[PDB]
Amino acid sequence: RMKQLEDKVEELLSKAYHLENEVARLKKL
Amino acid sequence: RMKQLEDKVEELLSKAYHLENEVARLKKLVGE
Amino acid sequence: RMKQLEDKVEELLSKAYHLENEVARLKKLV
Repeated sequence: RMKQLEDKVEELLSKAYHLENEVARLKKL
Repeated sequence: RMKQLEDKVEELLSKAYHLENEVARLKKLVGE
Repeated sequence: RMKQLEDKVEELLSKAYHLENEVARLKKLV
């Protein structure tokens, strides 16, 4: 469970950074 | 595009909430 | 819509960073 948790948290962070830049690119439009 | 990103942020927020519940549970377990 | 979306994304990133810190603390405890 600890291994899965660390993996899911790191994936969530990378998805959050991706969405933040996608939102910034939309704000440009 | 706007609805796509609104949908994504609600999906990620839900995953974030459930991970916080899991963290809470494991913190309890390792401290008892 | 944009400002509510931005607000949610910031919320999300603050939660992901909080979870990252909590996972590191638990990993040291374990």
